[PDB]
Amino acid sequence: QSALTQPPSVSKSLGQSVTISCSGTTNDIGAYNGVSWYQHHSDTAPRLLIYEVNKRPSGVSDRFSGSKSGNTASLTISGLQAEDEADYYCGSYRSGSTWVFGGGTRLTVLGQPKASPTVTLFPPSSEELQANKATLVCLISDFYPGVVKVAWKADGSAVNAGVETTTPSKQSNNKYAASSYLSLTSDQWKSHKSYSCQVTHEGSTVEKTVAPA
Amino acid sequence: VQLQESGPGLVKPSETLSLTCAVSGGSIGDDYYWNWIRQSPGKGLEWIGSIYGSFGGTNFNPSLKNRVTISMDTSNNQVSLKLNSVTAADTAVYYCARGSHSIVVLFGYYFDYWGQGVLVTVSSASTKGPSVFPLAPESTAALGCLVKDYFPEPVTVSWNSGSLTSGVHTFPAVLQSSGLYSLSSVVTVPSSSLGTQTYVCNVNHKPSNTKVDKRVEIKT
Repeated sequence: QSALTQPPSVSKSLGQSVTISCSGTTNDIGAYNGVSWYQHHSDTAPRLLIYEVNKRPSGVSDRFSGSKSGNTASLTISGLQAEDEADYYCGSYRSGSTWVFGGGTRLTVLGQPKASPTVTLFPPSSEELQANKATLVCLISDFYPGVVKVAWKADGSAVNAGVETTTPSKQSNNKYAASSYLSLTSDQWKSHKSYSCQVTHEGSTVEKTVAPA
Repeated sequence: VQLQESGPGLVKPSETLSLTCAVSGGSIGDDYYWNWIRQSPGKGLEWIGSIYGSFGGTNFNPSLKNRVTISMDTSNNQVSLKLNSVTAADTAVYYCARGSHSIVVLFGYYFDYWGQGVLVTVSSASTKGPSVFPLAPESTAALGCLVKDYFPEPVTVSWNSGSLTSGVHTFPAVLQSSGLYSLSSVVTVPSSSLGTQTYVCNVNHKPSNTKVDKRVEIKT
């Protein structure tokens, strides 16, 4: 029942140091020196950083250190790198022989260079068109910060439906990716002279166009 | 040294999620906790329970103790999990993880070795294999495969049977209001190699037991 409370999000700049707290109870963090910390990147297994409050496994740099005071534990990360953007979870054994993970803290590393999106737009394949469908695919890559707005146009005019866009997700190079799909019929696709994918990122827009002819 | 989760990636509401954790390079019967932990956006990391290798002692997350079973098969070095009466709230990537420890009543335990995790989607909707379409491709060329309207996740996409890994980028799937997913994988290649190199996306949707190797043509 009782959670280990972490701030959901925390921000600190490159090179700086950050401290992430984890507030537990007298029955876990207060009862044992059994606090551990885990790094979790997108599409990766959670990674043990700290165990028994302040011990590091081999292969975890000394930039990570842990401490506890009363019922609160803390993870400090010094020399913040882009690579450090991830979710960080504390966790502790709990009297009664259960184990509880904190809610996790998403770390954003500030001071990083803006990366404008690479936008690739595909028209429907001829195979899909033979199936009387036309899906336009807008692929958006290598952007940071990971916030975009995707809009579509037909004959230079705003498309109001048929759009489904993904949430930005982290790439292994720490930048973000996203994608957007305009789902039409073949007849609809042929009904306009052109279609556009417009990706807005940090106030600026990259637009790609395809034409049925 | 290694943990490998397996089990049905799609489970219907009210049915039982069952997973197995194949452990390699260490006996399940040794002095370790073997743990099930799940991960979802909505619930972060959640410890589900653990079984202690040396005597079989189990301990469970009190929030779902009422419907969790954990056992081990010393014979084939497997640890298993059953979670029943499952709902969409149990959709998650499920991990097997080893709990190492010193003196537990002083230092608890912690998870040093994890499996890869297995996605389990709890849904009443039917499995659907994807339709795969070429995305035909100026100094560099983007070509790809649209993997359209499948359910559930995941889909894996390699290129040329894995011999092509450089410049490969497989995008997270979109989830449409139809309840169906679409994803795209594209490989960015030198345009000079479009004449010399065949490009095949290898699409694997294990949930529908479907593989598609799609040759990506340069169209006319």
